[PDB]
Amino acid sequence: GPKFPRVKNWELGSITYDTLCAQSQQDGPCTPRRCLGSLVLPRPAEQLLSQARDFINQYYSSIKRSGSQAHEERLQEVEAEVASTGTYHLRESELVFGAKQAWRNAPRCVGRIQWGKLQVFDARDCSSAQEMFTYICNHIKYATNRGNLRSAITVFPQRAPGRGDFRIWNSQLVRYAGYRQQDGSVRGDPANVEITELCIQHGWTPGNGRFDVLPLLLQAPDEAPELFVLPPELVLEVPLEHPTLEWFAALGLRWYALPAVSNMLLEIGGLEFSAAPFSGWYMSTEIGTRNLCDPHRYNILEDVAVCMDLDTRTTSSLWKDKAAVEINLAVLHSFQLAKVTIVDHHAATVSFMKHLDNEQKARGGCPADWAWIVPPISGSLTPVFHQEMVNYILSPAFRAQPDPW
Amino acid sequence: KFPRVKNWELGSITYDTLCAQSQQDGPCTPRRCLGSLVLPRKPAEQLLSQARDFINQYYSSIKRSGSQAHEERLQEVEAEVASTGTYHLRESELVFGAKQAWRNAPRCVGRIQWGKLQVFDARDCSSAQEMFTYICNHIKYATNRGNLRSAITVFPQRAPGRGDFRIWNSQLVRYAGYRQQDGSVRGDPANVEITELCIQHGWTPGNGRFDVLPLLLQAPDEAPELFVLPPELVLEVPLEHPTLEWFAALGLRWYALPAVSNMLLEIGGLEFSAAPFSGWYMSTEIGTRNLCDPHRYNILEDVAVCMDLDTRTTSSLWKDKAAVEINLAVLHSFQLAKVTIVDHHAATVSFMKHLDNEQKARGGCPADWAWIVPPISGSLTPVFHQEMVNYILSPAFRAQPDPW
Ligand code: HEM
Ligand code: HEM
Ligand SMILES: Cc1ccnc(CCCCCO[C@H]2CNC[C@H]2Cc2cc(C)cc(N)n2)c1
Ligand SMILES: Cc1ccnc(CCCCCO[C@H]2CNC[C@H]2Cc2cc(C)cc(N)n2)c1
Ligand SMILES: C[C@H](O)[C@H](O)[C@H]1CNc2nc(N)[nH]c(=O)c2N1
Ligand SMILES: C[C@H](O)[C@H](O)[C@H]1CNc2nc(N)[nH]c(=O)c2N1
Ligand SMILES: [Zn+2]
Repeated sequence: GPKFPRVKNWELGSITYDTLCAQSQQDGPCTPRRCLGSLVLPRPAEQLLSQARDFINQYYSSIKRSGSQAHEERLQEVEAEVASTGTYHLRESELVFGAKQAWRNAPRCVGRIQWGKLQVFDARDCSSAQEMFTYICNHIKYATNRGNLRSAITVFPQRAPGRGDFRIWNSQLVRYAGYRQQDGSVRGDPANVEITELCIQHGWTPGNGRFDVLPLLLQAPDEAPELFVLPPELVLEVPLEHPTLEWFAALGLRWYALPAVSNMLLEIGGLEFSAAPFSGWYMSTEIGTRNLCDPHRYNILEDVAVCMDLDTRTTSSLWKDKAAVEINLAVLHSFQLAKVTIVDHHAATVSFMKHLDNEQKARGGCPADWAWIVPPISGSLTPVFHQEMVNYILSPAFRAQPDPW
Repeated sequence: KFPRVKNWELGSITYDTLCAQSQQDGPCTPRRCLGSLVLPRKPAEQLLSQARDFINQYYSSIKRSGSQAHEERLQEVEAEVASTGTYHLRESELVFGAKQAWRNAPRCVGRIQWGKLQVFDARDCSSAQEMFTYICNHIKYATNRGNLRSAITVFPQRAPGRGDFRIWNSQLVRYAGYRQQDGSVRGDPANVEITELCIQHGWTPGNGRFDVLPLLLQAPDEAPELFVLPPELVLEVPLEHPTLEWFAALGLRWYALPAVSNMLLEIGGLEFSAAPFSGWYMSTEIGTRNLCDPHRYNILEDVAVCMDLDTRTTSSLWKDKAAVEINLAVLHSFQLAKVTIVDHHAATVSFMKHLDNEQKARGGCPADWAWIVPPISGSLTPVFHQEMVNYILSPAFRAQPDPW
């Protein structure tokens, strides 16, 4: 056959070959000796120009003018700018294209069928921590849209030679506090202990609830971060109830509507946007399985199993499985009742299969990380489990970056 | 570079140094990871060095590393390869090698049991009839009236001249799958091809959902022969549900003994083309994959209807809820029948202990995350949150071509 990886779907028997991976210019962590695919984080003028030329080429292909005069002129303009200043700057429409392409390129995202529909807010004029806050509030308002969620990204100024970065210190725009107790346990979300403590070091008066919304720590170049409280009316939340287990509401659980990642670096043509928060909507398992049932998160499985009167003293009762299903159902039901956009893991994986087919035809492949794409409950009940995937790094890309402190 | 390996639930970290012992490349490269692929597309001196490496493993295992016996065994192996192009294992080495092949299998969640393996040496087998006798004794031994005991039977090694000893069936117990002119399948769609090969070689088919297939057994360079397993040797479990009474009416069942019969066992460069092995099931293999895969028995919808679930929308989680009850029924039914089984929580907890044992013993453990994490409730098991490094060590179990 072809000398490109063969990719099989074992449910349907169908075969594709991934040719897109040939475009990867960046190595992942695997070698012929050992696969490191399951690791969460596996650990310059000529170089900038070559990433920039590549990206400008991607742009001109996307608008079907490769080899055109406007294409050759832009290339020259980019080399001249880099030549005389050591950097360059994107056109508005280049940034929109690059932001969408980073999403389309993200191997860990099951929601990529939506990739073409992203509102890009250009905030490259931002010059202060206070203005970042305004931009972020506008982002949250637009994206939340009273529950009819819309995908969006706001892009703050790029990294610059010798000047400090724009950074949002919080990992997400909405995060529940995690308060360390004298006995060593945690009230609230244990994922957020560090950010919670940093907010308190920077003058935040802490609450003491399990769902206290954190303030934002926003950092403009070469300044200490400044603390900003989100007006509560901007943060849509959904109290959790279950459709037939009437006691579930009494548990006082809730989650926020807007999933907005704020700690990732957006890379386009070698340019680095260190503050570029992006948002979409939730797949129900993120809330109902990971955030609520991880042992190191809210860890509510046993509490729910006891309310359901399950035998929690033995693994073979499948008490964990039964409780998790009911908690996932509660999440779906509560978001539906509240008219807030959410997608269940069956619908989301079906839509990703459609995405894979669309991308096979458009680009000859789709970079995908199987362990991240397969949902954390009911894996083999979803079509993606039976689908082989090829994982590789394309650019434009969203990348993890070190914490600013 | 030795990988750092993190558990994200506990925050603990190890470094895998065992991977440096790998002499066999997987499908990944720095440009793209192919870890999710089920089978990626992939002389005396080379046999001699695999042979020496293996003999060293063995003498080290019995602590007699560097002894008279060690050096004379290396000379024997060398003398034999130099003269004949091949060599032969002593039974004690075979037993060590088979256990090590299991220990090394990255897709196996059950490896806490790796030291406890009954090895039947069947290298004095010269006919399909003889293979059948050995397979029947394996089944009787391993089944043990429901108190399942792990075992492997090792038939004669591949030899340069001639055809292989092979068991054509992928497991020793398989249900027939009867294709219909109208395309559909009665029975197990995984076994349509093997069912058809059996008929073509003379089997009189049944017409039920759970007809146990005969074995097609092949001695070198001969047509395969058909053998019907005595019904008494094949322990089966009727499936019922502890509370839902209609569930038994579905007429469902599964066999006790998972015995894989199509993999090649490689020890010291020698290759055992027929070396069936068995343990016991993890319940999700039956309750989730075999019964709920859409390309297997595909019973989710039927169960969901029996439960009166709302089937018209994904967001009712009807699939999830039905899958759970089906898994519960498998566990309940094996327990009631006193047939060994392990649930996915207990199995993954045992595998975590195994990882720790292996860290102390060998400085790592090769494991394939996609296979170790169960197909329901992944993140509810400890293995979901555990980083894993995958690589090929020898001795090994490998896939091999179908013999037809
Ligand atoms: C429109 C609805 C969307 C859905 C349902 C969705 C779904 C998901 C899910 C379920 C994950 C896994 C997260 C986890 O396990 O913690 C994820 C990861 C991700 N998605 Fe999305 N996605 C959406 C939109 C977006 C958008 C708009 C972007 C960027 C513009 C994006 C970029 C990402 C990235 C970069 C990751 C990886 C995050 C990381 O590694 O930390 N996705 N997506
Ligand atoms: C003692 C109880 C055992 C349990 C509970 C167990 C569990 C499992 C499970 C759940 C799988 C994945 C199977 C699938 O998804 O279809 C598996 C695969 C495997 N196990 Fe075991 N195991 C056991 C014993 C053994 C033994 C005795 C051997 C060999 C001597 C072995 C070697 C393997 C191999 C080679 C695979 C991979 C099969 C393939 O790639 O086709 N295991 N094990
Ligand atoms: C836009 C959208 C749509 C739906 N869901 C989301 C939320 C994604 C949350 C991502 C959280 O990922 C974090 C927490 N768990 C694994 C870890 C992965 C990771 C690790 C690190 C060091 C950095 C990073 N950016 N991402 C976002
Ligand atoms: C000892 C033991 C304990 C518990 N379970 C088992 C049964 C294992 C059945 C494995 C069958 O695997 C088959 C069917 N699904 C993926 C596929 C992997 C595979 C594919 C191919 C071509 C060959 C092969 N050997 N293995 C055996
Ligand atoms: C160790 C393992 O890589 C890790 O727990 C991964 C597995 N798959 C995941 N998949 C998603 N979508 N999100 C995650 O946080 C994780 N965690
Ligand atoms: C494509 C994917 O690798 C394939 O469906 C794998 C996933 N994980 C698995 N895990 C186990 N234990 N058994 C399997 O057959 C599979 N199938
Ligand atoms: Zn890999």
